[PDB]
Amino acid sequence: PTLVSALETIEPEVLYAGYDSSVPDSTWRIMTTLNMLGGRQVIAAVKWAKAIPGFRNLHLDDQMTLLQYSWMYLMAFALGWRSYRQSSANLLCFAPDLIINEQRMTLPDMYDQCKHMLYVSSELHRLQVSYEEYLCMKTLLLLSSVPKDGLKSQALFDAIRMTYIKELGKAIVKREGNSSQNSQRFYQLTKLLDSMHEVVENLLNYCFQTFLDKTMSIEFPEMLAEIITNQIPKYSNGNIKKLLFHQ
Amino acid sequence: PTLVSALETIEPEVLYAGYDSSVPDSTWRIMTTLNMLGGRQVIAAVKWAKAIPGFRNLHLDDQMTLLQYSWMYLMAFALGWRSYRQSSANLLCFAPDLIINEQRMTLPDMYDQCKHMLYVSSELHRLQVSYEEYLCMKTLLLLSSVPKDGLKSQALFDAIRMTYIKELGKAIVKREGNSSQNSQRFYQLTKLLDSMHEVVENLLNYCFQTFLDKTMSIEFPEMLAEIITNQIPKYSNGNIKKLLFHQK
Ligand SMILES: CN(C)c1ccc([C@H]2C[C@@]3(C)[C@@H](CC[C@@]3(O)C#CC(C)(C)C)[C@@H]3CCC4=CC(=O)CCC4=C32)cc1
Ligand SMILES: CN(C)c1ccc([C@H]2C[C@@]3(C)[C@@H](CC[C@@]3(O)C#CC(C)(C)C)[C@@H]3CCC4=CC(=O)CCC4=C32)cc1
Repeated sequence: PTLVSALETIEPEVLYAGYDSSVPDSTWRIMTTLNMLGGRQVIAAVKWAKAIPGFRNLHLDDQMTLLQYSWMYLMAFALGWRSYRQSSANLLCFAPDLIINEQRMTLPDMYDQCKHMLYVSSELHRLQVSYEEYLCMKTLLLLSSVPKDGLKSQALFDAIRMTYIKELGKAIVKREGNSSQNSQRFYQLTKLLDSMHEVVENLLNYCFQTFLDKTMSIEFPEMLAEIITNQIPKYSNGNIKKLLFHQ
Repeated sequence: PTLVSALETIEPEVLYAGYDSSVPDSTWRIMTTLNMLGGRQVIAAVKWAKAIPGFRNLHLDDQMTLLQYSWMYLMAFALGWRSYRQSSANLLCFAPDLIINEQRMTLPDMYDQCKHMLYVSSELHRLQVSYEEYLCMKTLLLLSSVPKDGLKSQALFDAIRMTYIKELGKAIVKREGNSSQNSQRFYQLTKLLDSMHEVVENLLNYCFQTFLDKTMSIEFPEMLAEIITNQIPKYSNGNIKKLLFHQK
């Protein structure tokens, strides 16, 4: 079987919010439900990441580092895709029973962040992104940030990253053809992945409740998910090589 | 020692939010902090209620019922007092490091509820409520709702309620004097306690995530705080005698 179809099978079922819409709107209840959903999304993200080809073959300290940097990248990109595939970048589709209109979030500080999240769906809409392109792109967001000093299994990471870069290229070829059109498209899609660093920096700034200097050296996925969930870690930019396709 | 000074000693130390105000405002972070604070306030409310004279002498099924009805009454009244004593009913003073301005909560659904909470502080400000009056009044809010069929230790409850009514009367006398002025004041303070039923009905409607018909008969009473916190229970009005000093 193809590497895209392996990424397609491991992609989880959509989570439902468990939210009553027939009752009158309570912003307290929405935010409570979002927090419960976000915790469940981190369980699903870690489970997904461990099923990615190549990821298991890395060192466990490398595996737990990548997920610590990349959890918000994955959730916010997937949010972009769902919002794109449902409403066409008008509504924030957190779950099928928890769709938030932008005009509902009237507060400037909340509105500002909804724009950052809607930017991802807008660009997915603008570039008319394929489901196979999304799958490769999402895998590259797991592999988008590295420690400054470096990983333990650094040479294997590079080879894992470059094969998923090639797999994005393969997903571009299936659209139509022409070397000019493909190169330009590969530019556009990598420019979006680059811009996710600036998107996530805002979203993390908004919600983080613990600042750490370096990554925590965790071994086990049951521990990891609880560490991310309870304290919502922001790791300092000085010790992260944020990988970019373009300067 | 006097019954007011017993209520004064058992009154807990003010909880701090653990919130950084020097950073720019995130409404996500405020609401996260409020949820953590609200859980801690329920631990304190149950601990307080068990230390009230008379309350321990009731049946455990009566004790667990009163706290199930009255938890939001206690927290929202205390919120009113802190907001009164700190900002003079302009700001919602959830904790000393988590003071929320009404103009900050621009959303209509959030604004509407902030007005309900600010009403309590406004009335405490208007009536110039003493700290001893607040303490008796807050004790009566624990004893403000009863099941329709009734409590097990119902005659003892009535005597516990009526002594705390008399203790409010004693706290009124310490202000100045005159039988006319006291009676009128006792009217005004009981009218506030009556209006807390309508306040709490709104606040519960806004935040409840489990609707139950009757009160839960809990088996390990220490579990109560966790039951209130995790599910945020609203109990149906049909099976509650909401006690009022004056009917409507
Ligand atoms: C337990 N943890 C750790 C957690 C808690 C909650 C979440 C939210 C709320 C976040 C953090 C938001 C980013 C800024 C935020 O604070 C917000 C918000 C508004 C809407 C403006 C209220 C984020 C976007 C990605 C996402 C996708 C989704 O499918 C559902 C959740 C989700 C969120 C994420 C993680
Ligand atoms: C899970 N638990 C056990 C819990 C969680 C959180 C709380 C809040 C938030 C509530 C429910 C609010 C009433 C409507 C609400 O949802 C709100 C709100 C706005 C500000 C509009 C965002 C309530 C008022 C009393 C109170 C006093 C206080 O010292 C601190 C908290 C507090 C609250 C109460 C209980």
